[PDB]
Amino acid sequence: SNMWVIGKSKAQDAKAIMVNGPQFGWYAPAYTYGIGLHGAGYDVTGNTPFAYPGLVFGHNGVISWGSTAGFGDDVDIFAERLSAEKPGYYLHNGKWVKMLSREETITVKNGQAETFTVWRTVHGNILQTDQTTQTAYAKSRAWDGKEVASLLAWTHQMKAKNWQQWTQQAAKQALTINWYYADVNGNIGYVHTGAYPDRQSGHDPRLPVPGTGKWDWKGLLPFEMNPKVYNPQSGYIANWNNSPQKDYPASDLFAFLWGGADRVTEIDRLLEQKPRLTADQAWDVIRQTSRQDLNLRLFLPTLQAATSGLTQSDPRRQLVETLTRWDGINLLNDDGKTWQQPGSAILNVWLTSMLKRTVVAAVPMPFDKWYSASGYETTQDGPTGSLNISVGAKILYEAVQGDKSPIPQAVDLFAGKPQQEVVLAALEDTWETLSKRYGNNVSNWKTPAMALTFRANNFFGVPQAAAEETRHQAEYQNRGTENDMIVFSPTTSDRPVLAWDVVAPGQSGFIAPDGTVDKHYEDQLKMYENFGRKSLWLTKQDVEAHKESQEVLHVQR
Amino acid sequence: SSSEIKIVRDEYGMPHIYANDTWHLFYGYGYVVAQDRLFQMEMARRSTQGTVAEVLGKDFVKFDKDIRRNYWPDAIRAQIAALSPEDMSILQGYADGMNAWIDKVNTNPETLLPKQFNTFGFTPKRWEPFDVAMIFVGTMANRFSDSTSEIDNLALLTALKDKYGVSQGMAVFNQLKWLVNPSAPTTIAVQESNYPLKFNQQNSQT
Ligand SMILES: O=C(O)Cc1ccc([N+](=O)[O-])cc1
Ligand SMILES: [Ca+2]
Repeated sequence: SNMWVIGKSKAQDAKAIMVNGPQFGWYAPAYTYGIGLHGAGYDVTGNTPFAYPGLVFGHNGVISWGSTAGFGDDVDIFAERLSAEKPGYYLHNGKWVKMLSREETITVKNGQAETFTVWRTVHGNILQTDQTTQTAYAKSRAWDGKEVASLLAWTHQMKAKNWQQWTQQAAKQALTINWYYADVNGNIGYVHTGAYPDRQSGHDPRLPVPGTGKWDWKGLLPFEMNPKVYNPQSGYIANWNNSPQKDYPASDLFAFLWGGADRVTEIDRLLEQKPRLTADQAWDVIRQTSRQDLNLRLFLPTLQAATSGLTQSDPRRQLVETLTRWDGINLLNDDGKTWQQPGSAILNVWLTSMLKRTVVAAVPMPFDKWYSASGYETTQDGPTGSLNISVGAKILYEAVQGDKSPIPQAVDLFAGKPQQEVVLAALEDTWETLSKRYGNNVSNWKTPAMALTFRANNFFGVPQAAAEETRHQAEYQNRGTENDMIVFSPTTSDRPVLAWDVVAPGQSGFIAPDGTVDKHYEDQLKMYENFGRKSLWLTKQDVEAHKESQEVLHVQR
Repeated sequence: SSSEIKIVRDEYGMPHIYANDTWHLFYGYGYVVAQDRLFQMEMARRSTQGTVAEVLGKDFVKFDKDIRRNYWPDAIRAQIAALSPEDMSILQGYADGMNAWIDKVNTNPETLLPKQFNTFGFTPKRWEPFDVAMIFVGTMANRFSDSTSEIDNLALLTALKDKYGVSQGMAVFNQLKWLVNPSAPTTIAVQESNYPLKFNQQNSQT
């Protein structure tokens, strides 16, 4: 999910511009739901996932807000000590405490029902147990007990009119989420929200801790510790799920790292390129980042140094020269199915080979399979989410930086060989694989583009639409599930705010019993593909001016 | 009027709600959602509570067990019971609004029932506040704020310890899964602030 917020000192023809591209995958009907709420203290417009009571993306005419996933570490596992005799108990602070437990029956259509039990300790629900060691693992979330309050903080924040009121509600949102702020006066802000544990000294948050008492969290850290900035010296706030701040630790997931190679640099380069940006230029960053290969920037210097002493007829070098002419923007050919330049296919095959020769080789099976993906893996339907730089590739980037990397190289991933020898061997593998399929003339290589599927199954793998409701888009775009832009104090209008969004396939998912599809079932689908957008209305006059229908209800509680 | 809810739709079908108190406002919201996205909302509701196998069968039993093992429903109900009347109105209004449209749908199915209910063979039921809260808990807290791989990290660490020995296995672990990397690009520049805490990276808890 990415976000760029541009303040007073970087905005051209406006005081503040917010562009948000939450990335949840692509679905039919649409992941988010458009909604305007006018009354009881509320005056808002925007769209929100699953029609939440609170709007994750929108504005109320004075301030605007948006989110990206935080990925802080707010979950630790507690190894509980069980007893072979006295089962259902666990040792905690010198006594044998009884577990909470509940029985559940799963009714099954055309099957027999199944019942099982769920167990919970003071640290949380039990994930798994090891009868052999008499250990049970409890997953403990820092936000446990604050789920409903987080839903409400996302609702009440829609009434804030300034930074002070807005941060009051940010302090109640307990999930690890980045929150962003913009206002009519051009102020901008960011808060890495959520509840983080106050851990005992010596607790390494990447691994389990004994649940017997001594490792218990002390409480939760205060909101003053949450990374946050207001009106940054730079003039802008950019995020693509990268680190909030210097020295902030990331989720404990083995596949997730915040390192020197990070995709947010792609957004930074575009925002630093121009002294000021207009709304049209802020929106255009969605189209460039959507199409940008993320590995070229990282490994092009390494490839260039390695092939520098090679002759012009050496195919390894020809591969590097094709990459050197490329800006890394992928564009479809006229056929709607192949890319115009073979760069991504080259990097893919190179990187797979380099990982297999370095990171993969230093890790015992079966953990070596966690570090072999190049980050280009997809299927015929295309990626299910955003494209990123793979873990293996972030680890290999640190290794190719040498003593310029802050990470001690405990094992030499190049195993005694000079880097360039390993780079050239991988490049020979690449040439062998690709030339065999496409031939020797690199200029006529037509390599397969990634496509984009709006799935009929939601993100759990459950049907939310019939299989025929699936929609196909020829160009994969590394961009939000929806995009929304808010422009505050436009010099080009008399309106104090202007906002747009795009919720594809459409606002409605309704299909009548006779098979007649609603009028707003797919009217946003082509707009999405061409980077278009529709206006969001907020004032009464604008709503009335664009009304297509009206319904009045009279109800009393 | 205090009893009036006015719903205006724009040229893209987007609903705007005009109402005078909280309960009427969220009732309107609920009502248009039930008009636009009823089947999607009903499958989300089953997805987040683990009741998919009741309408879709045996392929979803492990899914439903996994969903139910990952939360504690009484803890959610207790949080709902402690809300003040104003906050409770948001959730209760929303479910009431959905219910009003589901009542008309279950009364007039020949023209109002979403086709997919006929296709999958079942009909919509009524919502309560608990169901509204569970849409957000399931697809946002329970799924997007719940990541850990601590157990698998420990299995990797143990395997590196066997390969490279005890002190060396730990330093390779720190090479593959560092705690922090000072060169990571950050949304907040170092001139503004840095995070004050420092953590153990030795697995000192064993
Ligand atoms: O980016 C992700 O991987 C998941 C995600 C996307 C957006 C978001 N949000 O609060 O907008 C939260 C989680
Ligand atoms: Ca942890």
